[PDB]
Amino acid sequence: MLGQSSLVGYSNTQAANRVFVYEVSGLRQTDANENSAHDIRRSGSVFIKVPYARMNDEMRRISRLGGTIVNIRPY
Amino acid sequence: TSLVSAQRLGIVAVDEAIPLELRSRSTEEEVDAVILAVYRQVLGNDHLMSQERLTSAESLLRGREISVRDFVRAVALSEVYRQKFFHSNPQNRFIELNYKHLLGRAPYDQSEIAFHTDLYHQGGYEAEINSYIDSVEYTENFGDWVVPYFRGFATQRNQKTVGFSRSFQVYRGYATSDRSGSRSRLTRELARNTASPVYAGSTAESLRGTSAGSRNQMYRLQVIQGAAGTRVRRGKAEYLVSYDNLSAKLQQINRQGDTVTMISLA
Amino acid sequence: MKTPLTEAVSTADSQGRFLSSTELQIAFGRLRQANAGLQAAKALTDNAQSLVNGAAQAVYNKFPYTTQTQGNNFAADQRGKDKCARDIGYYLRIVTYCLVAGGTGPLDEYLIAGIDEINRTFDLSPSWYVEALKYIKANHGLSGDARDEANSYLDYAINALS
Amino acid sequence: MKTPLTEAVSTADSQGRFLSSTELQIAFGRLRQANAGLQAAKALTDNAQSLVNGAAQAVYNKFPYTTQTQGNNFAADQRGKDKCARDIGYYLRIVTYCLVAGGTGPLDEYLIAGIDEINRTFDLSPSWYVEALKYIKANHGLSGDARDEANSYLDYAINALS
Amino acid sequence: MKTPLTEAVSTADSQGRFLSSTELQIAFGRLRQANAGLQAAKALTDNAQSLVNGAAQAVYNKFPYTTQTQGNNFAADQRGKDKCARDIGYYLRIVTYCLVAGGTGPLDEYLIAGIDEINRTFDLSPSWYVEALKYIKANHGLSGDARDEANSYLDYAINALS
Amino acid sequence: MKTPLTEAVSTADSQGRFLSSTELQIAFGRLRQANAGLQAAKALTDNAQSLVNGAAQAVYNKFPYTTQTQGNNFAADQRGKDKCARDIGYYLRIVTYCLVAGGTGPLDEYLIAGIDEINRTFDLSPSWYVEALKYIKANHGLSGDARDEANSYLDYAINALS
Amino acid sequence: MFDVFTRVVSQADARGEYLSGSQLDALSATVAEGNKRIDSVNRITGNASAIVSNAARALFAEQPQLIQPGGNAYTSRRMAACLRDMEIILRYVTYATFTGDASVLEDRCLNGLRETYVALGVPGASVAAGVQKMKEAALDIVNDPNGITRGDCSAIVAEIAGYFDRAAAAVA
Amino acid sequence: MFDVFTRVVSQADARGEYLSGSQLDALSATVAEGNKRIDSVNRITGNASAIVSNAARALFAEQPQLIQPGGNAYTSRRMAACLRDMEIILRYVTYATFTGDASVLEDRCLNGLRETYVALGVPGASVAAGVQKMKEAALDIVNDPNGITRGDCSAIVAEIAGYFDRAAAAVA
Amino acid sequence: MFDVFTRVVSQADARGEYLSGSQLDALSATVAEGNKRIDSVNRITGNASAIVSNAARALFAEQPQLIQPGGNAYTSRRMAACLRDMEIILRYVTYATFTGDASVLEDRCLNGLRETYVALGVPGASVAAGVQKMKEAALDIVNDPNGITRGDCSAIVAEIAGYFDRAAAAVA
Ligand SMILES: *[C@@H](C)[C@H]1/C(=C/c2[nH]c(/C=C3N=C(/C=C4\NC(=O)C(CC)=C4C)C(C)=C\3CCC(=O)O)c(CCC(=O)O)c2C)NC(=O)[C@@H]1C
Ligand SMILES: *[C@H](C)[C@H]1/C(=C/c2[nH]c(/C=C3N=C(/C=C4\NC(=O)C(CC)=C4C)C(C)=C\3CCC(=O)O)c(CCC(=O)O)c2C)NC(=O)[C@@H]1C
Ligand SMILES: *[C@H](C)[C@H]1/C(=C/c2[nH]c(/C=C3N=C(/C=C4\NC(=O)C(CC)=C4C)C(C)=C\3CCC(=O)O)c(CCC(=O)O)c2C)NC(=O)[C@@H]1C
Ligand SMILES: *[C@H](C)[C@H]1/C(=C/c2[nH]c(/C=C3N=C(/C=C4\NC(=O)C(CC)=C4C)C(C)=C\3CCC(=O)O)c(CCC(=O)O)c2C)NC(=O)[C@@H]1C
Ligand SMILES: *[C@H](C)[C@H]1/C(=C/c2[nH]c(/C=C3N=C(/C=C4\NC(=O)C(CC)=C4C)C(C)=C\3CCC(=O)O)c(CCC(=O)O)c2C)NC(=O)[C@@H]1C
Ligand SMILES: *[C@H](C)[C@H]1/C(=C/c2[nH]c(/C=C3N=C(/C=C4\NC(=O)C(CC)=C4C)C(C)=C\3CCC(=O)O)c(CCC(=O)O)c2C)NC(=O)[C@@H]1C
Ligand SMILES: *[C@H](C)[C@H]1/C(=C/c2[nH]c(/C=C3N=C(/C=C4\NC(=O)C(CC)=C4C)C(C)=C\3CCC(=O)O)c(CCC(=O)O)c2C)NC(=O)[C@@H]1C
Ligand SMILES: *[C@H](C)[C@H]1/C(=C/c2[nH]c(/C=C3N=C(/C=C4\NC(=O)C(CC)=C4C)C(C)=C\3CCC(=O)O)c(CCC(=O)O)c2C)NC(=O)[C@@H]1C
Ligand SMILES: *[C@H](C)[C@H]1/C(=C/c2[nH]c(/C=C3N=C(/C=C4\NC(=O)C(CC)=C4C)C(C)=C\3CCC(=O)O)c(CCC(=O)O)c2C)NC(=O)[C@@H]1C
Ligand SMILES: *[C@H](C)[C@H]1/C(=C/c2[nH]c(/C=C3N=C(/C=C4\NC(=O)C(CC)=C4C)C(C)=C\3CCC(=O)O)c(CCC(=O)O)c2C)NC(=O)[C@@H]1C
Ligand SMILES: *[C@H](C)[C@H]1/C(=C/c2[nH]c(/C=C3N=C(/C=C4\NC(=O)C(CC)=C4C)C(C)=C\3CCC(=O)O)c(CCC(=O)O)c2C)NC(=O)[C@@H]1C
Ligand SMILES: *[C@H](C)[C@H]1/C(=C/c2[nH]c(/C=C3N=C(/C=C4\NC(=O)C(CC)=C4C)C(C)=C\3CCC(=O)O)c(CCC(=O)O)c2C)NC(=O)[C@@H]1C
Repeated sequence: MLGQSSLVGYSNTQAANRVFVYEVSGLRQTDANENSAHDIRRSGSVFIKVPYARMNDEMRRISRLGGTIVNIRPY
Repeated sequence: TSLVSAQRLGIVAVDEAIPLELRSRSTEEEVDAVILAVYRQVLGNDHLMSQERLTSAESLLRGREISVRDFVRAVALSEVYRQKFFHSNPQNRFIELNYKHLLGRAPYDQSEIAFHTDLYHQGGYEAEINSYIDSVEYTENFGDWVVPYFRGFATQRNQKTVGFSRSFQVYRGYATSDRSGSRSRLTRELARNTASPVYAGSTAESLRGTSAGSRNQMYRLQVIQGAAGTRVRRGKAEYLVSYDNLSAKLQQINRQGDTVTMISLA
Repeated sequence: MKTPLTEAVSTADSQGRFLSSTELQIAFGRLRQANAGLQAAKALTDNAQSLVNGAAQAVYNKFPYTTQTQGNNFAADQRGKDKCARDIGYYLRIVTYCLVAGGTGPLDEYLIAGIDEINRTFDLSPSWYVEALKYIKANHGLSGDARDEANSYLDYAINALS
Repeated sequence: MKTPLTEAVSTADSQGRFLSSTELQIAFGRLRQANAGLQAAKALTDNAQSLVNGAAQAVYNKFPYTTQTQGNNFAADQRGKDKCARDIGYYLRIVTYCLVAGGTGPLDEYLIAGIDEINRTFDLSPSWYVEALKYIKANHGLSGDARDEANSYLDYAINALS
Repeated sequence: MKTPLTEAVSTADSQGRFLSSTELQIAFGRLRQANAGLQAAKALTDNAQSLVNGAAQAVYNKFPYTTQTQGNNFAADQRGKDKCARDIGYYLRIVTYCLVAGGTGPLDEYLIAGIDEINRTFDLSPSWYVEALKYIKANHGLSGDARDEANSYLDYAINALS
Repeated sequence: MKTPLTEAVSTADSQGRFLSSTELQIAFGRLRQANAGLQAAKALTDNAQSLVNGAAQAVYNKFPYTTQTQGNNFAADQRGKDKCARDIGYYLRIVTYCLVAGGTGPLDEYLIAGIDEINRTFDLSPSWYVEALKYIKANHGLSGDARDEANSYLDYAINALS
Repeated sequence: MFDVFTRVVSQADARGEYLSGSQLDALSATVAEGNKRIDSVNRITGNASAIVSNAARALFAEQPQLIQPGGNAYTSRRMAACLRDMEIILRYVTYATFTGDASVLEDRCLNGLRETYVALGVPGASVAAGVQKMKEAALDIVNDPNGITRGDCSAIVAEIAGYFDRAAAAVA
Repeated sequence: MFDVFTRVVSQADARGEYLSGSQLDALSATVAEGNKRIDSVNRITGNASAIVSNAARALFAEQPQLIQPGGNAYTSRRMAACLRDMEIILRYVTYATFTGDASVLEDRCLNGLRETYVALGVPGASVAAGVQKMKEAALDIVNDPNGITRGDCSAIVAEIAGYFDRAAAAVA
Repeated sequence: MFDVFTRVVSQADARGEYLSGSQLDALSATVAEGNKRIDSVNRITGNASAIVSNAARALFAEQPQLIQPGGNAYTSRRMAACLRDMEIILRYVTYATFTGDASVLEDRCLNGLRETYVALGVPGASVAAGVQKMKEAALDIVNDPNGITRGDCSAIVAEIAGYFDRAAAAVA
């Protein structure tokens, strides 16, 4: 489980030096992503590594696209 | 666009470009191509030295530790990106470079300049850069796995028409890069919500005949003029002059207090 | 936290680089400043109670209405005074942390980030804390490098507040 | 450029921040180092011609084939020897620039970036230049902080070439 | 791997398209080339040992210093010679793989990517391997389509090394 | 547009590489196919009017309602019939372009991209054009590689329409 | 992904020796079969819309609960998604036939498909039934003797049948 | 950006010769001036909010038309952008003071600011007046004699004054 | 990230108490070792390529199975990846030596490396052995009394030894 070196921004906030793994399921075609140029490849459990400072953004992104955050684990 | 306008505008390669998606179980050469595409487009087609390569970021991309979007973000936040696009550039030029590199388009509004300026002033370079990559626009166009590509030459949803025209001010050709501190070409255009005529590829050239001088070269002078003589009919003016009359035309424009916006070979 | 040593490492890691002579010079500068910072922190924490009490009293004198009008955000009652003295102690303690660390990192980490929306939420004027920090500046009695570094951190808090 | 002052301002500007005590300590380390760095640069400058000739001869001694086999990439003829002496002079001159600037920034921008493509295209062995740098490091006749800073730049180039 | 069939499918899949006459012509070109490529791989395999020893000996002749200079990267002792023959055997074997696959895919997958880091780290000059590949191209003794395809892979490896 | 030669070059260019044996085999496949494609285009060109008229007549026979229902999208009057013969001629002419080019690139660039919303906005049934293409498939009288390539373009259009 | 040649190349490189004469002769036999491989790919591609549409129609005639309201193929979006899925599976089966290896089919099509359908509630058994119907239509199109140079195409048909069964087994 | 050292280095590299003795002594003289340079940077930084607010207050006092409705500093966002511009100019002046070179101020702040202002209608002359207010406010702060070791800071004061004037000239 | 100062700061802030005299004295002792710490970082950095390359060659001298075909270090890309990893571990050890705290090496390089190496099939024991070889080379170079003001560097060498053991234990 690597990634924290590049995921955590170069800002030296101790709060920001924390990454978390999101497990997302059911990434469906919804009205929110009708004009998505790319196509969904997997609707099962996908793992997204999110730094602390972007956890606000990512979960919103997951929630607009119908994905279900089933688990969140410290990295 | 179609071929007939594409050759004239010099955007044939952009039109025929295919989005590059890192699929699951990709081989080594696919990751190599994806890394190369990200370096080409995020760093604005510079000759990237091997010593400037992000060895750890591309290792995480290779080993499936991070997504293409994360690798794009790592390149955008890297000191290499800072050096060639941020530390020696004005803020407005810097964010149009961000729009070109990260979203593949030109800025649409002066409010987008007002945004990312306050955001820089409050939250630093990192928050300002993360605004583009975490934006709704980045998610529907590129997602987590598609290398960003230039989209300003094609009709997008929730797009202003000026974007297409302004695209030619930020994309100067296939063999061009964003390397030289330079000021934005879109400053006055964005601030006053205007559009500039597109002079790209073969669009800039005009007929010469016998009117051009000794060396058969015409120059187009786009100027902003007011009444300082004869009546001025338009605020914007375009002058086509030969090389032999270029200095004289420039000097009489200067003594009338007219502001020269652009000079191009026609 | 933002400190000379960690910022040097973070920017070297951003470039995938070993620590060159530039980072070594940053560490040398940190070493030059470190003894004064440690001596300033010790001196500040010795009479921290007197400094906090005097700073709280200075705020009360500069802003008498804080001790008079009723309200959750005012120090009219003992609860408000205890909350106020605890806040001044928070400011002074994090300043000593900044002196120890060698940068404004503890202030940014623990105090500065989010202070304005705390002040807006709880209707605390930043001018109160500015007066407290001004008293701490005027009565710490430090000299030389220790005085300059402690005042830089105190002025950083003041500039962030105002 | 990788120099402490530009580094400090780059970090602050990227953060959109004023120069805090962290940046001041960076300047203090730069100031503590600069005179030794400047006189190392002058010591290297005054002995530059002899150092380059001696470094060139050491490379020719360790790799005798470079002075015998014909080829554009070798120093068999006087043209190749001039190219070799010019290259070693380039290494020494940008090293003095590093000492003046207080960091590896001159080496990165002028010499390190893209040197691998150069040595591959014109089939120049980087080991030759490593030997030249080792001679310069062993014969610059510096001491103390001057030696330490100069050796760091020379070893930075050595590590870059290998 | 960079083979014609996989590239055709890759470009078809990137557009989400079925295989059309363009991809069918790619396979037809692959079929035209495959038998010549296959006896070439067979001929190279049948003469692999003599070619590898001859290429190694050619490198030792063109660069005598590698035969008698002490060092881990040189072939002065048997250890370094074995390593050299093993490297040349790697080159020849992957070239046969390229002939079988019909593209530079095996060379890219197994040898080309990361070769310059290896050469820099272990101080091995690519000129040695260029001469070995030159010997292979001059003495493998193929003709026609087999020779042209084999020469293309050997020249591809030579160009990557230089 | 999509041809074996152009796609080979674009794939190589996106990877920043020279054309290797893979692209050479692609060109060889193009050469093997090209003579048959050219004479198939010649045969379709010579018989263009009979093929266009017979296909148009066949569409009218299988869809008689198009010949007596009034409307802009139908061929009840001469103007509708003129548009229909021109449309089928467009299909046949672009198919000859594909045979010349060696790929569906002419079909994609000139006809296929945007064909569906044209049929939707002008209320043109794609089944009409499918029957026209089926007549051309059954009556072109080509053989061998010519028949195979030409039919691949025709039913590529059929698949895009259906 | 691998093709028929790169598969044995990768196996040989991991083992660390040259391709044996038997492997080279086997690949030559593959080259001999290559013309029939290209013809099969072309025949399936030329009837791609017909294969997908006819198989979908058969899959909805029997098993009508898919297209009944509340079924997984009900509504235009889900029905279009179902048709796109059948076309995608057929397209990757042609890819595997073209390459001679199933790696493209496994890695780029079937990887995570079962988990995707379990998470969407797509009845993967019904998808497998539709894939079998596509298989039988594709096989009788490939084995169509008229209008083509007669020959034994049993081996290429078996390879295509194996790819179809592999897709059906992955989704089921 | 360049600092006081890298500026000499870049010129020398372009000329392709070592720094002469005189250039080395000039840089050494800059080094001996370093503590006062750091003190001036620290003093302007420590009073930066006061500098910006007092200069802005004085500027709006003598130019009531900036804050008059319809004026360019009217509305909260424009006024906040105005205060941000003052703070930005002051910050790059401190950066220029710290580096001993004006490149960071020129490249990041002043390059394009004039025509940005002209395009947007921000009165550059009023910006110049505000910068001039920060000028003397910061020069009194840098030259304040109490609580510091005594010495001649006239050269540093002249350099900081030059940065402020360069900014004032660029915006107008 | 933490350095030697911010680590005790974080502990003190969590307890909400000022640093005691003993903690400040320990930090003062750290400052007294600062020159030696900078020397150790400088010496490892100036010999980074030699340490990594010699250790890798020794690591392939014994345990030959890594570089035989089919081995993990076989092929150029995987050899380059192995060499890269040795340099990365060494680089983060120098970061830890520089900061005086092990947070940078653990958070950015060590945490999650064992599972990553297991998923790739990278032998954790062999890469731990390479780290042990890098340990021995770096400690000899740091403990080199030639060309340096001779002194007692036992404390900084023990810290470096601890960082190398931390790297080896986290990767195995
Ligand atoms: C164990 C690490 C070894 C060791 C070290 C040691 N060093 C010093 C003192 C100094 N070392 C430096 C270092 C540098 N000066 C520079 O300009 C640079 C480049 C940026 C470096 C790395 C300095 C400034 C000093 C202080 C002055 C001096 O030269 O003495 C000591 C002395 C005690 C002290 O810590 O100050 C020691 C012990 N000595 C050994 O024997 C080990 C092999
Ligand atoms: C039809 C009446 C005439 C015509 C049209 C035509 N337009 C284009 C191309 C473009 N049209 C636009 C316009 C917009 N894009 C937007 O997002 C918006 C809404 C805000 C507008 C108004 C743009 C930007 C383009 C170029 C990019 C793109 O094509 O997507 C074409 C194609 C030109 C080509 O060569 O491809 C055509 C044909 N042409 C006629 O002859 C009619 C008179
Ligand atoms: C060499 C014969 C001469 C020379 C060359 C030189 N070029 C640049 C910089 C660039 N070169 C290009 C060109 C391309 N990039 C592409 O992607 C394409 C393919 C479509 C082309 C043709 C570009 C865009 C640049 C911009 C910078 C970049 O890094 O990409 C330089 C560098 C200049 C500088 O570093 O400032 C140089 C030196 N210079 C000579 O003196 C020779 C005559
Ligand atoms: C004293 C200067 C004036 C004053 C004080 C006062 N403060 C509060 C409440 C809070 N103070 C804080 C501040 C901090 N908490 C932290 O964690 C830190 C950073 C480490 C700081 C600086 C917070 C968050 C609050 C609200 C939550 C809490 O009560 O702990 C109060 C109470 C206000 C209320 O609504 O309860 C008061 C009275 N008030 C005065 O009149 C003094 C002049
Ligand atoms: C010039 C505008 C004014 C002035 C300055 C001045 N300062 C010094 C000397 C020092 N100043 C410092 C500064 C700091 N020490 C710290 O710890 C920090 C905070 C982190 C700072 C900013 C230092 C280290 C010195 C040297 C030691 C000493 O204090 O003597 C001088 C003396 C000459 C010198 O260059 O050292 C001067 C002249 N003096 C004035 O009168 C001006 C108003
Ligand atoms: C000397 C140690 C050995 C040697 C030298 C040699 N070098 C070249 C050619 C070039 N050297 C460079 C290097 C640089 N140019 C720069 O601008 C810098 C950075 C400041 C460096 C390090 C370059 C670019 C070239 C090629 C272009 C040129 O001709 O200058 C040659 C000639 C190669 C050729 O084919 O002409 C030689 C001979 N040769 C030896 O045998 C020594 C052991
Ligand atoms: C022979 C032409 C010259 C020579 C050879 C030599 N090579 C090494 C060491 C290595 N060679 C490689 C190369 C590869 N490994 C691979 O897996 C592949 C791709 C399939 C290649 C091309 C590598 C990685 C090494 C280092 C690791 C290892 O020991 O295997 C050496 C020994 C170097 C050392 O330090 O011991 C030698 C001697 N030497 C000559 O003098 C010849 C002219
Ligand atoms: C014939 C099979 C049936 C038929 C034909 C018919 N077509 C139109 C109108 C158009 N046809 C096209 C098609 C193309 N234009 C192109 O540029 C190309 C690609 C090169 C194609 C395939 C278009 C765009 C139109 C609309 C514009 C135009 O009129 O040209 C009509 C008239 C529809 C109308 O409203 O004008 C008709 C009648 N009609 C039948 O009944 C046949 C069965
Ligand atoms: C049709 C035979 C059956 C059926 C299908 C059905 N599928 C989906 C949704 C998805 N199918 C996929 C699969 C893929 N997408 C790809 O790009 C590839 C290549 C890797 C494959 C194999 C995916 C990812 C989805 C979800 C996202 C998307 O739709 O793009 C649906 C829609 C489910 C929903 O609720 O939207 C349906 C209906 N359903 C049946 O009843 C048939 C048996
Ligand atoms: C097998 C399932 C069926 C079959 C096939 C078959 N085909 C051939 C031979 C050829 N087929 C082609 C194909 C094409 N030529 C083109 O131009 C195109 C478009 C790009 C295609 C698809 C070619 C070139 C040949 C060779 C020449 C010829 O026309 O014969 C054979 C003969 C053996 C061989 O391997 O070549 C066979 C057996 N025949 C059946 O009966 C099956 C139903
Ligand atoms: C205040 C003293 C005067 C004033 C200011 C004012 N400025 C703007 C707008 C901008 N200012 C800048 C300048 C910068 N932004 C940066 O990030 C940098 C540093 C790298 C600089 C130098 C820019 C780019 C803008 C435009 C974008 C933005 O809106 O932020 C405004 C707003 C103008 C408008 O809203 O149209 C104002 C008000 N105005 C006065 O009247 C004072 C004299
Ligand atoms: C060398 C001593 C041993 C060895 C190494 C080896 N590692 C990989 C692959 C990876 N290593 C990493 C680790 C990191 N990448 C980073 O950026 C950092 C810092 C955050 C670390 C610690 C990763 C992420 C990978 C995967 C990506 C990649 O492959 O580059 C390989 C290659 C494995 C493969 O190609 O499948 C190898 C060979 N192998 C040995 O045998 C030695 C014991």
